[PDB]
Amino acid sequence: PLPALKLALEYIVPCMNKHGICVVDDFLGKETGQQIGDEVRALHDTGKFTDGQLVSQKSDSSKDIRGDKITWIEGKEPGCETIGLLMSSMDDLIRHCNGKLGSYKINGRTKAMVACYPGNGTGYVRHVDNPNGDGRCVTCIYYLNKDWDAKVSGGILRIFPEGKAQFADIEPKFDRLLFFWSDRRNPHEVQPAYATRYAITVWYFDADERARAKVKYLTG
Amino acid sequence: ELDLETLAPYIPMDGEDFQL
Ligand SMILES: O=C(O)CCC(=O)C(=O)O
Ligand SMILES: [Fe+3]
Repeated sequence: PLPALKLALEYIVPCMNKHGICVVDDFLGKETGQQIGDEVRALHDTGKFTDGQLVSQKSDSSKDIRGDKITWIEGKEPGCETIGLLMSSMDDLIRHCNGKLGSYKINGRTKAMVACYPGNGTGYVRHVDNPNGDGRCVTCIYYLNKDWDAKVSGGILRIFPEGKAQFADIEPKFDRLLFFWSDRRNPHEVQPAYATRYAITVWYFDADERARAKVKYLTG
Repeated sequence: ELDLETLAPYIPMDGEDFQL
């Protein structure tokens, strides 16, 4: 990947503060991207994926909301070394953004969500990643679909940034890295996918909001 | 209005979280 300092300070930071969405294409290069693809396909082939879940579960099936199957990756697992390198490269960019992404203080993140929409028209209805203050402030997604033709296979991530005259269509392009504010400024949907679609997400936490959310959880 | 947490992608609230 490119030098983290310049990419963070001269592109990611201004793009995020002005637009709340930032696309970095050709993030890791073809070789590393293909190694990540092989690791993800191996997770898929060995039965690691389970139905994607929601923050709050009511009467409805999760599959009426999101049709993907996922697994959580810490980064040090055998067979996930290149996913780990991806996560460390994401983290390096974020660390070089310290104190420049809005008013957030980013001290931590989730594990990586490796997610697959297995074609068949699966998608994710319009939603907000963090609508009620669970600590998530930045969503970071890496796409790894070599040969994706969105005009036939669908799977576009459509974001509706608040206050803007146009929505943002993000094709799940090979080696594309995406950042966006996780809060209600960026409702978004994964449009139906007609081929197997892979992406890896980490969510970065704002320290004070995440502390408040942990307190709420630990007190009931 | 709808409780948007019913559409939001789950994350663990327990355990640590990874520290940067
Ligand atoms: O894969 C994507 O483009 C977005 C997935 C998403 O919105 C989610 O899992 O919350
Ligand atoms: Fe989302």
